[PDB]
Amino acid sequence: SPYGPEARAELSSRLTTLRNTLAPATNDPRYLQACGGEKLNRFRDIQCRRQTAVRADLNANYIQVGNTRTIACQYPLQSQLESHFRMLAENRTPVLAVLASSSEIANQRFGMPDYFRQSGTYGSITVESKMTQQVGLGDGIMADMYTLTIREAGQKTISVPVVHVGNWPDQTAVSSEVTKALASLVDQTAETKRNMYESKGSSAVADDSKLRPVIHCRAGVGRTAQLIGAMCMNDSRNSQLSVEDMVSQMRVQRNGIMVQKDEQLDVLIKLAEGQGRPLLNS
Ligand SMILES: O=Cc1cccc([C@@H]2CC(=O)CS2(=O)=O)c1
Repeated sequence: SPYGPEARAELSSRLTTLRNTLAPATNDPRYLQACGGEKLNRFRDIQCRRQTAVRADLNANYIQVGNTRTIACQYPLQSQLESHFRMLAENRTPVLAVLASSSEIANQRFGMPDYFRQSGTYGSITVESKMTQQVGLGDGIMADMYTLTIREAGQKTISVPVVHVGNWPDQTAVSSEVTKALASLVDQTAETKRNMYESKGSSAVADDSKLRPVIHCRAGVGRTAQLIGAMCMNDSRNSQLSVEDMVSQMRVQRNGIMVQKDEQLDVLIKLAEGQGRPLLNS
């Protein structure tokens, strides 16, 4: 079976070698380095590929899996919020998908600022948050939606749709069914926003650094990677892109932890199987 235990063990073997090889060394030229004493990486060993980095002071990466273009990042640190909002505005972000739980955000020990559910001022940027609809995704998993209106004197005002899944626990995989529902919601949300820009003649539509969905959880490697893999499978341009390719690309473009847990890989495998998509490269 191309999805049996032998295939899965070979997949794991290739991916584990890759993870181990991509582990960050001290002052690794492959990874973005903190430029002074301000902390860059939320987690010391979850680093940001330098060549695909979005901003010099964020742990955030441009990701292209097959043809699917996204930004994956860590939950921004308090000191990073103004730069994070500039990244969101500059990218004309068509959807921000936050997969960190409400309980994580509320726990002040974790230093996860509540930046999208409340209005705020961050240096010269002001942000207005408004709640919109709520969508059940299956298995009691809920998506709460918001818009963030990002204002700054002398910048164009940009509003960003947010899909917050507030009850996807750390270090778990929601089911393949929930994942597919979530991927559809995120893609549909992005498409509606992109369409609006297109309807106004917007130039962002010609630029590939822009109009990227931005996805983060806590570290931006587990729940984030599971969603991005699912989104890549929802994109018809990615026929024959293997699970091996998809995971390897996320790893070389962000870090070797992408798809952190076996159960998160298993959801990708199950989604691939449902499509007749290969696990391994021949
Ligand atoms: O040390 C790495 C680390 C620390 C806290 C959380 C995680 C998460 C694993 C997940 O399932 C989603 S995540 O936030 O990338 C990874």
